[PDB]
Amino acid sequence: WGYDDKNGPEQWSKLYPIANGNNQSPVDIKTSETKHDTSLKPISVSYNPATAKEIINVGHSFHVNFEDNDNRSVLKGGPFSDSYRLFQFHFHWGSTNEHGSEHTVDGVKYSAELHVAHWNSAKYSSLAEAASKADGLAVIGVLMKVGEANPKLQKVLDALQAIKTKGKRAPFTNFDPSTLLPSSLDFWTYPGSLTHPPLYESVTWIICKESISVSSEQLAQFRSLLSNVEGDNAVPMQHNNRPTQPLKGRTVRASF
Ligand SMILES: NS(=O)(=O)c1ccc(N2CCN(CC[C@@H]3OCCc4ccccc43)CC2)cc1
Ligand SMILES: [Zn+2]
Repeated sequence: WGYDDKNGPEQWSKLYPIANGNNQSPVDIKTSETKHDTSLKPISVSYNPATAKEIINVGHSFHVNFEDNDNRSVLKGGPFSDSYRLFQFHFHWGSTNEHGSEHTVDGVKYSAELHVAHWNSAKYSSLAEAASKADGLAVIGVLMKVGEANPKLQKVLDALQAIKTKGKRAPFTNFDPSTLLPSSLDFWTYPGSLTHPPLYESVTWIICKESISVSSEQLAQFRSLLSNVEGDNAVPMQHNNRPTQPLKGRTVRASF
């Protein structure tokens, strides 16, 4: 599976029939069709920078993984009774600045999207068990609008030179990803899925109303990462964004 013509999001249903399910992500948030929900608490993030572990080139993208053995790094509040434990963050981006986000707002595409992924450690023992469960994952999505260089991205961008090719990894320590989140934590939420295979309908999405910035040059650094293993012909990671999927009667709630 991948993002190419031959293995891309249009082909995914062949290997993963859930691709055409009823709770697929991402979606276009229509602001006129959302519903202010009264019982949504604010989002509380409390991350410990010592839980940052490793940055990895996975060939379609790159992941920053966290230690998830205890509750040092948690997401609380919003639509949740339970505490969710941080395990990874990553980005999606497009061929050019014109597209790149997975979620769209009133049909407007942003240049990139930040995902912060968490698992339900109140109800399940591991990521392995939580990952396939209706209530198992919580991902925060932040839309990234092309403009001014984002200095909080610097430590991430500075690490990419050590994981240029597929399978390469390095230590990535002493990092609190709440520093990447926008000042306002006003959000939308809907029940949904992983935006790539295995596409489990296990995700409660938290989509920030406020965007963060990224430069054209910072997006060039993402696209300068390589999908091939060391010594093969260089294949740039041009894009890794899935097109928006039908709501199929689901309701997007707003905190605001
Ligand atoms: N773009 S996104 O934010 O929707 C997003 C997409 C994919 C992920 N991945 C990590 C979590 N997923 C859990 C399933 C995983 O792979 C299958 C085997 C297996 C075994 C044991 C434990 C876990 C797993 C895998 C992909 C996370 C977030
Ligand atoms: Zn993602």
